[PDB]
Amino acid sequence: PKIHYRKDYKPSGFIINQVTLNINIHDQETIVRSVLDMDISKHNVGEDLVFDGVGLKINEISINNKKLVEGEEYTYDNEFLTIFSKFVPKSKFAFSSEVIIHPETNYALTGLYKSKNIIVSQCEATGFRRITFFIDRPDMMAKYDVTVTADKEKYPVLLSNGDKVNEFEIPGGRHGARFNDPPLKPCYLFAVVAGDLKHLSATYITKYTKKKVELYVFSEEKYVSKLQWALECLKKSMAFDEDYFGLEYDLSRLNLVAVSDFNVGAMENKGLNIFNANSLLASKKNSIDFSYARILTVVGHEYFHQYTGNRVTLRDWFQLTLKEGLTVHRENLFSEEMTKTVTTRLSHVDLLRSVQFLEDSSPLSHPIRPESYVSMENFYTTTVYDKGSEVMRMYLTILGEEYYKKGFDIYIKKNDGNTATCEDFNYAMEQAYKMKKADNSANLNQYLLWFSQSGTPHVSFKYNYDAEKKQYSIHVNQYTKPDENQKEKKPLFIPISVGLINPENGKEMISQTTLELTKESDTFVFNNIAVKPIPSLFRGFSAPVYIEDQLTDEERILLLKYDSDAFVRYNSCTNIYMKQILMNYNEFLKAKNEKLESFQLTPVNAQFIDAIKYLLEDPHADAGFKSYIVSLPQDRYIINFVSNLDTDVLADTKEYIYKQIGDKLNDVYYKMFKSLEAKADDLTYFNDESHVDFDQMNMRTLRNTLLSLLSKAQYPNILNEIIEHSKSPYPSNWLTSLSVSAYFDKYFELYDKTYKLSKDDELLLQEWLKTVSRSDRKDIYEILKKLENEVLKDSKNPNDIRAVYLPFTNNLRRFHDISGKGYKLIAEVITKTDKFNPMVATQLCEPFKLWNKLDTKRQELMLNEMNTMLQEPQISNNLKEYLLRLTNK
Ligand SMILES: CC(C)(C)C(=O)N[C@@H](C(=O)NO)c1ccc(-c2cc(F)c(F)c(F)c2)cc1
Ligand SMILES: [Mg+2]
Ligand SMILES: [Zn+2]
Repeated sequence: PKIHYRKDYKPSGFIINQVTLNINIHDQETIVRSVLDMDISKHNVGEDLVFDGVGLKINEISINNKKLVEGEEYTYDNEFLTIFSKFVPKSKFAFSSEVIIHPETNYALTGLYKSKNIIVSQCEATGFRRITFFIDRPDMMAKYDVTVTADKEKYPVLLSNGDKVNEFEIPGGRHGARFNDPPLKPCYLFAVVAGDLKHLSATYITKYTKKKVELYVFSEEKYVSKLQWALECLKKSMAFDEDYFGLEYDLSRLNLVAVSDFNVGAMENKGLNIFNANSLLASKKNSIDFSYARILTVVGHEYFHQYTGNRVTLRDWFQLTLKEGLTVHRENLFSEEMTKTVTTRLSHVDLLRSVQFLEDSSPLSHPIRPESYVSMENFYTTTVYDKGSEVMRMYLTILGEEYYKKGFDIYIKKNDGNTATCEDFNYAMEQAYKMKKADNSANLNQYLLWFSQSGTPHVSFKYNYDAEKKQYSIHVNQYTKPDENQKEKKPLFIPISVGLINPENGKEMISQTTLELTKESDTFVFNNIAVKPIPSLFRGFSAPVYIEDQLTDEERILLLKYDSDAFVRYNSCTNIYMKQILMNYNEFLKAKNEKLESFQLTPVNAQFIDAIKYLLEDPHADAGFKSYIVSLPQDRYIINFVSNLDTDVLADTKEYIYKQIGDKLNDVYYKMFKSLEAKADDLTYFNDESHVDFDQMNMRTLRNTLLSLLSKAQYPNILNEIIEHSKSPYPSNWLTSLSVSAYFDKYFELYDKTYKLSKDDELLLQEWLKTVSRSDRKDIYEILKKLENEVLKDSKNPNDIRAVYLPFTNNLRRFHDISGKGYKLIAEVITKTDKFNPMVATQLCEPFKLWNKLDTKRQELMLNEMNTMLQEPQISNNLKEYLLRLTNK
C-alpha cells in the first residue's frame, strides 16, 4: 500500500496541454475516446510514461495515431498504464485511447456513475482516472474539449464544463453535445451530466462589469418544485462575494444539479456544481427546517470555491485545507450575514468542539495539512475542513475586517489562475499584518504552526486585581498534549478576543481588544480598571482551543445573564453544565464501583436554574439561544473530559440533571411552548419558497426542544399537545411529534401516520428514517429490524443507509448496550456497505472513533468488532487503512 509524503512533491516529467473527449453513453456500456495533446517537461529524465487508469477496459491505445501493442510497448494492471520510455516521443505528441466503462454498475459513486436515471461524474480527488487515462493530480492543468452522446429520449439534457458549442442529431435516436472549456483546469474539476433534467433559471448581472450570468438549477422532473430556494441561495452567494470580497463571477453560465446518490454534500465542478439532492432540494411541505440552512451553506460553499479552489487551485492534495478550510470560512461568513442569528456561529462551534475535538484527541489525529496519506478518500475530514476554517477565521480576528480584506485580495490577485500552497496564503496575510502593525519587521512565521501541529491547544487563566491601583491582570497559559505527530508541541499564535464586564451594572469596561498570545504563557495587564471585572474570554470563540476559564459558577452566571457576546454567554452555560456533569458522573460512578446501598448527588446550582428561567422569560431574548441553554452539552463534547467513560453512568448523569432542572422549570417550558405557537407556526408564507425566516425557524427549534423536555418528563396531559403537533403543516413539527411520542403508547400510531406523510418524497422519507432511528425507544433494535425489512431493504443509496443507522449510533444508552450488540450491528452494516461503497463504509465507522475513550469493557467490545472487520478478506483499501490507523496498528 503506497504512502505519499508531503515532502516528496516533484513536478511531473510530462505536460498535458489539451484533452479532447468523446463520451458515448449506451445502456450496457459507455465508450470513452480520449486524445491527449502532450509534451515533455523540463523535469523529464527519460522515464516511462505512466498514466493513472483504474478499472478501465482497453479497446485501443495509440501514440501519434500509431496503435500500441500490449506487452511489448505497454502494460496495464487495472491501476497504471505504463508505456516504456523507448516508445515515448521526445517532443510534443498525441496520446489517444478508447476504453469501456460501466456507470450503470458503478455503486461506489466515484468516476462516472448512474444515479437513478441521471448519469453523473464525481472526480475529486482521483476519480478522473476511473473515466479515462490521465496523470491524475491537480497540478496537471489542461484545456478540455468534451463531446457527450446519448439516447435522446432518456438523456435529453447533456452538460459538461465550458461553453456548449454544438448540438446535433445521431442516427438511431441519439443526439450529441460538444462543450469547449478553454481556461486551464485540473482534471478533478471535470464533470459531465446526462439526464431527463428539468430546471429553474434566472439571469444575474454582476456588480461591477455588469456581465450577464445565466443561472440554472436542475433536478429530476418529480422534484422540480423543490428547486426555488437553491436558486435564491445562489443569487445570495454571488452578491456576498461581490459585497464582502469585491469578487464577481467570471463565466457566462453556472449550473447546479441535484442527484439522488452522492457520497457527500456537493462538488464544485467548474460551471457545473453537482449536489446531493438533500443539499439542494427543499419545499416547505416536504422538508424539515434544517434543509434551508443546509442548502444555503452548501450552495454558498460550492459557489465560493469558484475563487478559492477553482481559480486559485491546489499544487497537490496536501494543500487541501487551503481550498476547503478557506471556503468553509467564506461560507460561514456568508451564512452568518444571511441568517442574522447568533445561533449560526454557535452551531459551528458546537460542531467543532464535539466532532472535531474528538477526532483531534483520537488515534486519527492529524494537522490540517497532513504529512502523509494512503487513501485520498479518507483525507476529507472535519479537521481539514472545520479546524481548517477556524484557522482561516483567526486571520480575520487578528487583522480585523479592513486588513483581512486587503490580505485576501493580495492572495487572489497574486495567485489567480495558478496553483498555490498554504504558504502562499500565509504570505498574503503576513503582508496585511505588516501594514496593520506598521513595520515590515512583523511576521507570521509562528502562525504556520497552525498548519503543521496536530491536537487541540488548552488555554487556561489566572486573574489578579489590585483595588487601590485599579490594575487588573490576566495570566494566560497554553499547552498542547504530545501525540503521534509531535513529541514536542510548540506554542501557537493564539488570538484571544476579550471584554471586561463590570459585574455591578453589566457594562463593558474596555474597548474591543484581542490579546495576542505568542508564548507558552504571558501576563496581560490593564490599568484604570475601576472595579474587579468578570473577564469575557475568547469572544466569538476566537481560537479553536479548550478554554479553561477558571471562573466560579457565580461569575459564569453573571456572564450568562449580562455579557454582550453570545458565544461567551453560551460557553459560560456550557461550563456550568460541565462542572455539574463531571461531579454527578463521579458520584454515580463511585456508587456503582462501590456497590453503595445509598449515596448523595450534588444538586444542580439553584442560582443557575434561576438564571435559565430569567433568560427564558425575557421576551427580548433570542429563541435559538434559549434552546441552547436548556440543552446539555453534546455527548461527544462531554467525552473529551472523561477517562474510561462509562456510557451508562453518563446516561444516568444526564437524566438526573435534566430531571433536576425540569422539576423546577417545566411550567415555564409549557407556558412558553404554548405562547410561542402563533409566531413559530405562522403559515403566512408557507407557499412562498423564496421567503425564509431564520428567526421563526429558531422559534420552532425552541418549541420542539421544549416539547421534547416536557414529553420525557411526562408533563400532565402533554400527549394532547403531541397529537395536535402531529397535525402541523411543518415537517419539523410533525416529525418532532413522532420522536417525542416515543415515551407514549401512541408511538406506533404516529409512526404509521408520519410514514404515510413521508413515503412519496425521497428526501422526506430519509428524514423520517432519521427520526425513527434517533427515537428514544426501548425496542429500538426491533424497530431498526423493521426499517431494514420494510423500508431500507438492499438500497445502495448512501442517504438511505446513513439515515437508518447513524442517528441510532447517537443513542447513548442503547447503541452502547453492554452486550456489544449495537457495535455488532453497525460493523455488519459497514462490512456490507464496503462491498460496493468504501467511502460511505468508512463514514459509517464514525461511532468507533471514540473507542479508546470508553470504559474498559466497551473498549474491548468495540476493538473486537473492528478487528473482525479488519479480518474480512474482501476489505477495501479505504476501510482497511482507516481501521488500521484507528486501532493503532
Ligand atoms: C458537506 C461538505 C460541505 C463538507 C461537502 O459536501 N464537502 C465536499 C466539498 O468540499 N465540496 O466543495 C466534498 C466534496 C467531495 C469530496 C470527495 C472526496 C473524495 F476523495 C471522493 F472520492 C469523493 F467521492 C468526494 C468530499 C467532500
Ligand atoms: Mg431511492
Ligand atoms: Zn469544498
